[PDB]
Amino acid sequence: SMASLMEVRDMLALQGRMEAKQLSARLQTPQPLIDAMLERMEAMGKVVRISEQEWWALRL
Amino acid sequence: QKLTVGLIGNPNSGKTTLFNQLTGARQRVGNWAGVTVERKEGIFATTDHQVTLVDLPGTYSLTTITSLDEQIACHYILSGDADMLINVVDASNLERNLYLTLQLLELGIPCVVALNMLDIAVRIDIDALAARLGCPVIPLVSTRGRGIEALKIALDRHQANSDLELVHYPQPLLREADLLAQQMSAQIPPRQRRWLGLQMLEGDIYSRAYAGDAADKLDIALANLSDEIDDPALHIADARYQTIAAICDAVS
Repeated sequence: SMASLMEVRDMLALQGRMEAKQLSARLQTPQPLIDAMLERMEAMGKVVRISEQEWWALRL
Repeated sequence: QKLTVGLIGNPNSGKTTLFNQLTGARQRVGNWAGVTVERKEGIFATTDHQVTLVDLPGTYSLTTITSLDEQIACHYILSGDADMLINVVDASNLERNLYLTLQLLELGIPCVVALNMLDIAVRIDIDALAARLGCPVIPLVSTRGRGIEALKIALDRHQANSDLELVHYPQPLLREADLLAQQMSAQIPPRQRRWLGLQMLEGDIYSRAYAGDAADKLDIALANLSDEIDDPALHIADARYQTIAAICDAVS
């Protein structure tokens, strides 16, 4: 019962945009592992980032 | 006694400045196999071999989705050029650095882990870490220039990586990836083909091509998953990040 790549997609599938700060705390999982997972899917094309601070959401 | 070592690792991890202290004075340069980027070869000597060290591009993985680097390294690894490799691994970002590490060890090619920059860190349980990967791990504090000598010595002895269940995948993926392997030519060592079958499922493009007459069966395999698996590209990279977390918990 520790987080999985598919659990992150499913998380962003509902709340859309989301700080990793939130993802780490809401998924009951260390931050730098969530940070590495996002960075993976993003290059895999599954997620993407937003700035102005970081925000992750779905798709190409 | 001549030896060739591939120096692969993440970007922003002193791969650059480790390559320096190994070679130091002797560093020639060239354009890479038919393109515009920099092949940085260097020579240094142990008290057994004259090592031809081959600096690779910085890369976070071997999954080639253009973003060459992955392919440039994925090529040189599969080319059978390197006698063995050195995976440079920063300890601060382990969860990041270790994706490349797990792929390199699944590919079986002899590897030695240079643990990086460890004044940037506190301290970790190294002996269990190396035995969880099945290879040797030399930790370093490079600004002293100490531990490099242990790494020079580690290239001399290491023969082959230990045979371990590095990543536990769901059997559905293995099943279909094994079949993509049998369609390939036996020119490739059977251990590698199992790997190339999984990279093809992940969405690798250089593997789609390297495997060749087999990529025609890729889409008909991916269809046989869609039934059971929602997205195979993820479960592959997931099961990797599972054992990534399993390791990083067991040492920190």
